[PDB]
Amino acid sequence: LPGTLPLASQESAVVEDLLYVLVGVDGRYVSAQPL
Amino acid sequence: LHSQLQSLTLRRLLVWTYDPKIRLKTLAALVDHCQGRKGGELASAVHAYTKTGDPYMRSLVQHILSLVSHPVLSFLYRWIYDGELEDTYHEFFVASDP
Repeated sequence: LPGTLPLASQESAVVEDLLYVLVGVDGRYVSAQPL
Repeated sequence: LHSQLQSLTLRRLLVWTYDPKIRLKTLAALVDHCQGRKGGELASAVHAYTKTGDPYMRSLVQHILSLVSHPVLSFLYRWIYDGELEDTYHEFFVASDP
């Protein structure tokens, strides 16, 4: 629930999510869609 | 890999086990191409894959061939210098008649 979450801290949650997607494995927030 | 579990994580495992996902993909597909072949016919079906095109495989299978083709070159160096073939199982391509 990143909407009810502070601003300066939720950015540190995306950067760990976005650090998986660069590998291929899906993530928590930044997900993939079928081709 | 087990000694470090006491640190490594999933996204860290991918790089550790990225190479043994290939050797375990040639060998796991080398035993299906030669299923019913026995004798020399098997040493001829593990040679059809030697030319994988890439140097990471053309240099793996070309080693298993150097072991599988050792018994074949054992009959040959026996049937050439001594002329005494002996194989209860029919493997050598020279078949005698009692």
